[PDB]
Amino acid sequence: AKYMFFLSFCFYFFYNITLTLVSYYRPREDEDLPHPLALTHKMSWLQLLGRMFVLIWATCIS
Amino acid sequence: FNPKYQHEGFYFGETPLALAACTNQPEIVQLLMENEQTDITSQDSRGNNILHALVTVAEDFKTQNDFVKRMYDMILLRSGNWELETMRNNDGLTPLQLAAKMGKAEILKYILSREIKEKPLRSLSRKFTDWAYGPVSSSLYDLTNVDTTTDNSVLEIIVYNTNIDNRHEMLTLEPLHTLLHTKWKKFAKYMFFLSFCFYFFYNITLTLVSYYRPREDEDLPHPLALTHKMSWLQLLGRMFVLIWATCISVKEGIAIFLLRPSDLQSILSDAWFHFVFFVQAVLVILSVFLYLFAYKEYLACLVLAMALGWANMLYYTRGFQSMGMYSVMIQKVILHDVLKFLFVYILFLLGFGVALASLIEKCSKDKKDCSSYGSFSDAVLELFKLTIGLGDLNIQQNSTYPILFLFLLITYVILTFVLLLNMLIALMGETVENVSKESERIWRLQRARTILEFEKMLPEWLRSRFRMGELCKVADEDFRLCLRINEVKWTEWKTHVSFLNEDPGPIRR
Amino acid sequence: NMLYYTRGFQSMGMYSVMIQKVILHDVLKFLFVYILFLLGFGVALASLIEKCSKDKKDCSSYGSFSDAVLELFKLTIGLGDLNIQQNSTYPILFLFLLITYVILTFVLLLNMLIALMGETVENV
Amino acid sequence: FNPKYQHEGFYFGETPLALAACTNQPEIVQLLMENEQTDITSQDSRGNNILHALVTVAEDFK
Ligand code: NA
Ligand code: NA
Repeated sequence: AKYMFFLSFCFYFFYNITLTLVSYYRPREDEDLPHPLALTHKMSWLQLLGRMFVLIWATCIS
Repeated sequence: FNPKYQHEGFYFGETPLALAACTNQPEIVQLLMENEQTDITSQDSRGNNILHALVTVAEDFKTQNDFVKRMYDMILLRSGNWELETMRNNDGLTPLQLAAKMGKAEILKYILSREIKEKPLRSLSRKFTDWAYGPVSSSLYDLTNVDTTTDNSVLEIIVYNTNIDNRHEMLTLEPLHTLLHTKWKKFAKYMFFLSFCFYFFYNITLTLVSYYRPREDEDLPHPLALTHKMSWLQLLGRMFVLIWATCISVKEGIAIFLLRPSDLQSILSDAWFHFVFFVQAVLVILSVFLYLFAYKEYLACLVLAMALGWANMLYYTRGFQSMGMYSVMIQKVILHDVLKFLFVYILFLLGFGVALASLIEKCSKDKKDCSSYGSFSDAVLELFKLTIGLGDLNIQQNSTYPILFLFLLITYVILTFVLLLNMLIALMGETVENVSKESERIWRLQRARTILEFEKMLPEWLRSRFRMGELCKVADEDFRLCLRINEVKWTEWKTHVSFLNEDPGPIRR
Repeated sequence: NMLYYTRGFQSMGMYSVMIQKVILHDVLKFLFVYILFLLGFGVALASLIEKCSKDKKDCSSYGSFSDAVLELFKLTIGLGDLNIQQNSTYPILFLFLLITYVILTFVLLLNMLIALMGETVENV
Repeated sequence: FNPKYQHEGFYFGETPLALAACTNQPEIVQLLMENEQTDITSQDSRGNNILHALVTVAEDFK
């Protein structure tokens, strides 16, 4: 339970960072379109790794 | 005899004579001492006699009936000579050493006195009464393996040893206390002041050569200046500073080559000074490589050693009576009490900081937001200027609620101005009054860290004597084992039998 | 020295001795530490920014090493002006290096004196 | 009677009547008070009687 507690902190402190980081990928660039969802149009990776992480780790924690 | 005594752990010394005394069985010990076949001298797999393993279990005074002191007294006063007591086992040390190295507090009080009132075996005592002349007795401890005159004595092993939580009570004992008081008195007070005199004058000359208006150009002047200019005192600094950076690096560079407990349990006694003295000396002599091809960090790296040359200047406070007591009431605090602050204050710094930044960050926030620098990290830097009394207040809005946001700033104010600042105050209401009436003992250790260091620094013939040589204890032939003198006090009078001289105070004639 | 005639009122002079035992050897444990960090961190923060036209036309205006020392004590008390610039070193990193001086003598050396009075004055 | 009592220091008042009482020996004091030859008035090198030097050593209650 020392180990199972550390991973619960590891999965959660890494959760709060990815919440903060998707609000600061300079994510305005427009009037106000960008939700950090971004499953729709753009080119590259790592814009999709957050929402499969954050929405699920908000789902299971609820 | 397995360590981690949860794994059973009963090193009593593996002989039937030993656990007779180790199990507090007094009548069976006298039963064993009557047989001619009984040996005491015989050693162990570790090489131990009955005296070694009897030292290894006392642990306390509370969880002990004070019998281990008695069984030590029973085993020598029934039989034994100094060959039974000066035996070294597999590790090379006296059983007197082992009471210090294992850290037994209570038994080492008894080894140093061990007064013998009876007549036939008064030779093996470690304490004598010279003269009485009323209630003013004069103490005399034996001091044959105790002071640093031989290799690996008890005083060297009581200071340079970790893994003992009971060191600061140990040096209160009488052959250690007044002797270490004496050795600081006659020269180590003077040798400490000159180490501060040579070092506080060092930090000034570091600072002064940076402010002989030494720019006058684009940026040429290193304070080396051994090349062209006219007059004196531009050269007296570099022959001083570079040498007193050289010798202070070699001295600490070998003094770091002794310590295996580098940082585990080495909170403040050895880590934070012999490291920092070495790092400050490295960064000063690093400027020689910076003057080689004029690397652009020639000054910014140099000025870091300046303040950290004044930061480790705090070490020489240890040696003034209560000034070092203040120096240990901070040094026990500055590691693990701002740690309880900084691992909480940052957790609210970036905590509330993300909410206050994104609420106002949409548009031309403040002072023409087209070229002026400002971001998330700007509101973080404005947040700490809110804590300290800088407190500027130029603040605007785009599409959210302005004075409601200014009220949401107050949510951060109510923590860490009345709450997290002051739980640290409430933490010091209990911790420092535990350090007070106990800092007197643990700072005395930090004095002892220096005194034996000056002993190792001076390999002369030691004209400074610090003992009384060849004074007789008692024999008809043995007039040896150089000695010590202290004084004692009042009541429980008795008819003082064993004296040594015709009641003098000073020397006769 | 008008404070001397406080001795003679019942507990007012009791306050007058709980300061007079303190004002000699308890600011001494402060001032022989606070100055040792005042000039201590003060030499690092001055030379890092002192190369060029630092602030407000550096051709005739008075300002030197001792200016950054006087700005340092105005940082302790709530005066706290913040006009600050750079030439060739790291600006906001230097402003973060100012905070290194802040964490002492606002939460630490101010409050060890409080922890000193938690034991000394209840002895007085 | 040297100051700095580490240097032995036993100013009991240098008379045989004095250290009878200074050494907490009560029966020997009454033994000395019976003799007609016993003087109490006689002073010292410092000029002290039995009462002076008896004051000089109490130091405490503990
Ligand atoms: Na305050
Ligand atoms: Na308090």
